[PDB]
Amino acid sequence: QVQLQQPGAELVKPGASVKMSCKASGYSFTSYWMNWVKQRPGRGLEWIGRIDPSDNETHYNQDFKDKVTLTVDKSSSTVYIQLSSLTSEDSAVYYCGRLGYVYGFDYWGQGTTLTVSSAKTTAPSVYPLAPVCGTGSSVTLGCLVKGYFPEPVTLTWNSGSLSSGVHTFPAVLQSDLYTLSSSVTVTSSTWPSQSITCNVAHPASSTKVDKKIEPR
Amino acid sequence: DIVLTQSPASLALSLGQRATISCRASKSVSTSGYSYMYWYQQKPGQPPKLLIYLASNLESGVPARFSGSGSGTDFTLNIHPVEEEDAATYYCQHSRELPWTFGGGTKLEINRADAAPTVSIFPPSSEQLTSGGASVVCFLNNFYPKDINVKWKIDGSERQNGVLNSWTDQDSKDSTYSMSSTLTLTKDEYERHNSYTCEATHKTSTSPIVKSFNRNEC
Amino acid sequence: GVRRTYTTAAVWPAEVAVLADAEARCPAAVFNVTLGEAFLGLRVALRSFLPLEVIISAERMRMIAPPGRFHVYTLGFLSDGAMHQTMRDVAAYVHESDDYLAQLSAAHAAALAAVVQPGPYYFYRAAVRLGVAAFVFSEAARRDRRASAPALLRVESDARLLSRLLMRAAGCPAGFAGLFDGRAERVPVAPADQLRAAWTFGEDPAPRLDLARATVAEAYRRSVRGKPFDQQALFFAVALLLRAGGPGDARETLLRTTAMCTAERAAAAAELTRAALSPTAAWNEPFSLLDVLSPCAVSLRRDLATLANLGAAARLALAPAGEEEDPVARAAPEIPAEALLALPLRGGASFVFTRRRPDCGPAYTLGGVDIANPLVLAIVSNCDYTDRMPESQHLPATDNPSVCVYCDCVFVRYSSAGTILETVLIESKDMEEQLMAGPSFNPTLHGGDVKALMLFPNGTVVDL
Ligand SMILES: *[C@@H]1O[C@H](CO)[C@@H](O[C@@H]2O[C@H](CO)[C@@H](O)[C@H](O)[C@H]2NC(C)=O)[C@H](O)[C@H]1NC(C)=O
Ligand SMILES: *[C@@H]1O[C@H](CO)[C@@H](O[C@@H]2O[C@H](CO)[C@@H](O)[C@H](O)[C@H]2NC(C)=O)[C@H](O)[C@H]1NC(C)=O
Ligand SMILES: *[C@@H]1O[C@H](CO)[C@@H](O[C@@H]2O[C@H](CO)[C@@H](O)[C@H](O)[C@H]2NC(C)=O)[C@H](O)[C@H]1NC(C)=O
Repeated sequence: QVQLQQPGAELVKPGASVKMSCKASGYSFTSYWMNWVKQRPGRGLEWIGRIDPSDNETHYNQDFKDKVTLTVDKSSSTVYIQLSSLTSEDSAVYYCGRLGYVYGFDYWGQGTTLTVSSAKTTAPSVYPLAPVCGTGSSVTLGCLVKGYFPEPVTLTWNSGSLSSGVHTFPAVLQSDLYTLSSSVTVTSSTWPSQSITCNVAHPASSTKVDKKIEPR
Repeated sequence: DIVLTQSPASLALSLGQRATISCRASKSVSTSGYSYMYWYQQKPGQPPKLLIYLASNLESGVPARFSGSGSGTDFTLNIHPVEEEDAATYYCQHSRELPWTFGGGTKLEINRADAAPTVSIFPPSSEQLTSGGASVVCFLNNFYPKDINVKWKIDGSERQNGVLNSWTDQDSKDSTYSMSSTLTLTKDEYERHNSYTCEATHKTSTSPIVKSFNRNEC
Repeated sequence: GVRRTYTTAAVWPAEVAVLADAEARCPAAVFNVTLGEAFLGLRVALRSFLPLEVIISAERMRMIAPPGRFHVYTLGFLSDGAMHQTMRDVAAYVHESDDYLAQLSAAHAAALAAVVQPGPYYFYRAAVRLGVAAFVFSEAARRDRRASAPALLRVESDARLLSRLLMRAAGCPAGFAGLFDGRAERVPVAPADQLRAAWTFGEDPAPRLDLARATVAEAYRRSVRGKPFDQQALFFAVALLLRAGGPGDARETLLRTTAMCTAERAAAAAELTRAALSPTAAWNEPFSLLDVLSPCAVSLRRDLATLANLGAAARLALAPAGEEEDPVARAAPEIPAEALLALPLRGGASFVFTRRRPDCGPAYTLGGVDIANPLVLAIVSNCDYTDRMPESQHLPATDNPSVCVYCDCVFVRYSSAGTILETVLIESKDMEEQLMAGPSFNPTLHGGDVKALMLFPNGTVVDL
């Protein structure tokens, strides 16, 4: 399987530089160009440039020529993008995308969320939300992810095995910290008889926390 | 620079109907028998996925309901019949010459039957109360249409301050919407009151859906 | 004494939960693979040789006693010499790696030895290696069936490919029709496996034609700029184009694979073969027999060697696993057996390089070449008595009026040793531009031992 692996997050101060990475596997690394694509919250897609890992040949979008440098490490199968003199205009998701021989982007990384900010990394508080004391054919449980910085978090239920009946709400920024929540709905025969656990990963703080939902 | 213009910016359709999305290029993207035109699907929190390459070729593993056509400056993406999982944003893209660019996006939404929200209220967790905080969480799940209002009441008085709302994108399985409403108080404020209420008002009922708890009597 | 046949039956003493089986069979050879839960039953036989029957089990059968992970059983008329050998060798193969991809690398290298030097030892060893590769995959896949579902295509297609090449080296028309039966065609196909899948299941080529053409076109554009290209994706693109290319696709494809098979690339394929066939070969870096076959054995460069069997094997491999059987010969029937290299033309014609000049045909004897290794360039068009040599001319214009004069021309480099070094198709104005400048192939860099020709869709000039 073709995989493009990108770190989830980079938190960098205004005026500094950043280097984001894309580790490629599952294909001949030097046989394909690698693209970079910028996406700002709730906006469209901008193509930055591409690099040929075989000989370091680059094509840049002229809007990014002074901002951006693409490099490769053949020995680690890694493509890098470097950005200089960072501003809040640079905060975005940065995708790597492999160029197919048809010249479309056939494989994509998950994207690195770049946050340009002078604020510090804050790991989330993760709270189990169990129902009120006192019951129908189904049960809603929740998970509260409070007071983290920067974006993103990844939330799963039962390590990803519980995927249906799940609503994960987008993060809201309140007083320089993010809060997200998730609900899961199961049958009354399923919970608490079978275990339901909320898992929350915050890549910027390298934290992975599990909270079992226990009856109140 | 080649500018790609998509129309419409947004499309709402019922299951089973035809979605037509246009992409107009400012200059031709066709050269030597090929059109350097690509279509992508993107769902929130995911990278774009290639659907169509070279104007008209379906990518591997893409359902046959998707098709592309066009040449030169004028291009179309068709979806027929539309299904629930087709609710997404769609982008055209060219690789004709520097710079490579994307269209502005077309958001596709599904029109379906009315559905009442399922309402659930959650007192602060004991872990949060230990830390000095108190969030009250209310979920309004699987409703249609997306228009809804939520009201918090504390001991029968409406509370507006400290309320944060969040909304999911249209669900890929049943085409409904969901909403989280979170009331944040200090542990001290929380413990000064007994009755906490979340009320959902939605067109499916003349009467709001009321979920409550008493801080004391479990 | 009354003449009777002595027949022994041996019954495996546990029932097998059968997962997959495959057999290829003709009067010359038989090859059967049976996969079960923690079980491989493999039978290989070549006409006029003793059959080999081997069982690999995770379980050890109770043996009568005086008062690795797997167990190998051999059934047959092996005396102690071959019996001790076979048991030890088969066990060494299965325990070499728990990684099915490393086992598949070893299976490809063993099949390569069998195609290059056909014979009973290499045929039986490669049949065993393919069976152990499929067994190690099946054992890992058994555990997580949802995670393994994307890796099934590679094993299935290679089982079809390797069994076909092995059965032909043994004198049989066909390999396995399928091993993991019904399973692989139901699995979603990843973009990186689209061309391989189209070959494996003999799919309608029409939705994958633009992809195959672009793969070939881009592989060539990279090659000529000194960039590596995906030679495995190239193999499957060529396979599709030679089976159902539009008008002129097969011809354009073979010009490009010939151009990609440089003398240097051909020597790299021979070095890779040597490294794969080494008794100390390691599988840390993955090996596919497609890495030797593409571009060179799917090209019209016939000459290089002790591996002329490679061309015939690749031409056989090109047929899908779902008129002339050879799709390369089908694309250009005018090309003779004595052609060192051919460059297909429009109108059922081709340029052809040979050591000896053709009888009753227009031909050029090439200048500045060793008399013992000569180069004759002829046009083969479906009687001329004249002694021709190529006209010395320089390159005019050198102006760029958006008109490509050297487009569809082939730039050829040859040495005084009588080897065709390079064969560069000038396909774009970009290439025509680089031809006038000072890419890499056509600008000067090499000494006064290399000559250059321009081949037109008509006649021949010697540059400069
Ligand atoms: C292509 O780029 C790389 C990296 O930018 C060059 O290789 C070296 O990079 C390593 C680690 O990344 C350093 O340790 C070296 O000092 C570099 N060595 C040299 C001699 O430059 C690489 O040379 C480039 N190659 C081409 C052909 O352009
Ligand atoms: C490959 O060999 C196996 C084992 O001999 C074949 O499966 C057996 O087939 C016989 C008939 O010849 C059955 O009665 C047995 O029940 C089978 N045994 C098992 C363990 O499956 C299989 O048919 C062969 N495959 C092909 C394609 O010919
Ligand atoms: C076909 O053959 C002729 C033989 O002379 C080629 O030569 C060109 O001939 C014209 C005649 O007016 C000249 O203007 C050009 O300068 C010649 N070119 C070269 C490189 O000598 C001609 O190129 C061939 N045509 C094609 C289309 O292959």
